[PDB]
Amino acid sequence: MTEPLILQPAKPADACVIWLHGLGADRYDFMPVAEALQESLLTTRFVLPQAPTRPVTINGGYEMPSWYDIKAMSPARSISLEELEVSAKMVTDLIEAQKRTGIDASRIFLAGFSQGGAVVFHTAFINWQGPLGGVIALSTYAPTFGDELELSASQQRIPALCLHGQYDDVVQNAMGRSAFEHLKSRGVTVTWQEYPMGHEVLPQEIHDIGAWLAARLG
Amino acid sequence: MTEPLILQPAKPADACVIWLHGLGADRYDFMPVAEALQESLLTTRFVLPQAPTRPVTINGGYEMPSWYDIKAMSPARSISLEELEVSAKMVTDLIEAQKRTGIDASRIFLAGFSQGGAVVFHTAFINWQGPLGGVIALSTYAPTFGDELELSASQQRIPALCLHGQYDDVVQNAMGRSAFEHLKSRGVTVTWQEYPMGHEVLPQEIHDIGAWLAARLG
Repeated sequence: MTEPLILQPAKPADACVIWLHGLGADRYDFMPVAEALQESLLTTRFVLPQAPTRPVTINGGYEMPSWYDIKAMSPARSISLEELEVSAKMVTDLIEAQKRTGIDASRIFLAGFSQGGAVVFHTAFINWQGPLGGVIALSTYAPTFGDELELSASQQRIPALCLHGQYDDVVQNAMGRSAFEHLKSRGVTVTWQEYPMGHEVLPQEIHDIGAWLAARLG
Repeated sequence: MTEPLILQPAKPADACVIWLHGLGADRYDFMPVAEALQESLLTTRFVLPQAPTRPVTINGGYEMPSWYDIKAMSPARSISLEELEVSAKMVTDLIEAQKRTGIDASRIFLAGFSQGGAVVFHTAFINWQGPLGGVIALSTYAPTFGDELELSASQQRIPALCLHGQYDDVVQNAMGRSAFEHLKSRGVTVTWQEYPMGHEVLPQEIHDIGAWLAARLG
């Protein structure tokens, strides 16, 4: 277990964002975004966990930072659900450990790009029972959502910001959109943003995220 | 061993465009495009072969039309040089049958989308040592172009048109660009056109292709 990166804000922390990378990245991959975001969120800590290094099946059993195994790309987007649940669990433990440092749970946010965003949806809307600040889900989807999903009263109260590129060929706009609807249909306060891009992050995307968090902190 | 789709032109054919589809698709994939172009190229025949049905490893051994095996994606890609060469070998066969039909090698063009393009690159610039009209590469790259790449006098004389999407997340824009650059350094007349799009084909791009061809046969 590689330890999460923790990036001190400018003033003392009274808020946190836990931010998970996608397949093959590491804890550094979203440092530049975190730091950019900390130019205006003055009291928000950014925690950047790293996924366990494990065989990835579409990559030939190549061992890399992975939240869960992907086994085929198509047709079936088939994944390891057990591993996914072990990660959702590790993230839950991260939320608890941030609370112990004195950050209030209404001011902890979970964020996730691609593979990472799949784990954030499961942790928030399947596992978590407390207050939470927000889910930000970048170029992602929720392979463990479906028509049987029911939210507790507490889970409905977690707002969610959902972002995607129009031209994503690895997680289709449609999948990103399905996860959003799933919660929209069910009462969750949830925003959708699309940008003209692929499976990546834009500056304007970061700006928007910065605006939504600050609105949630204020 | 499924047979090609041959669309015959409005006038006696004196040219030929062999178009190979992408992974998982069939010989009907580009039939609409070929028909669009024929309304412009009035003497130009389109023969659309189909990739044989094989296991694809990265798709879980799911059997689907496939020009060669993709065994991994990242960080080192892995494919089947063997099946690539029997696909290459079978394009060259579609060519010397068009020749026998009574078409001249100088107005036979090869065209490829994605996995098809990597097969057309290998046949034009590695196997074929004769006259050829030209290669059209769409959203693709050249797994078999490396530093040791060396063209012959006749291969250098084949023109190419390389087209790609800015936000392609399946075959990185850079992978398509690198094929263009290996061909350019080696004396080949290549043209590169980029589009605001993912892994797909646009109307403009299909308009750009028809124009290119009308110049090649003009």
